[PDB]
Amino acid sequence: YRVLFYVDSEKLKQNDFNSVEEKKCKSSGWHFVVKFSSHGCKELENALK
Amino acid sequence: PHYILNTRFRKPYNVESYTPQTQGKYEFILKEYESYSDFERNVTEKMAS
Repeated sequence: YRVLFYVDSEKLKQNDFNSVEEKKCKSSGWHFVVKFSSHGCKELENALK
Repeated sequence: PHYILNTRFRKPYNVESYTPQTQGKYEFILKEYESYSDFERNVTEKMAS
């Protein structure tokens, strides 16, 4: 009474998470001979999963 | 006389020998396999002037 068993269990799990966030704000104002106003806004968002 | 499993049998004139043989072998091959994949990409951009 011979027997012959073989079990080869394999489990692999990989997870990657990346997030990028960038924001820039600039404003300039000059009043003297003539009033001057300047505004600048920049926003960047990047996410990888 | 001919005995097979406590039962009296008859051997005909053409049959040379009819003997029960055990001769047992079974094979059982099971397969299991899974594959996962995920992807995500967030993109956001803002500009103001």
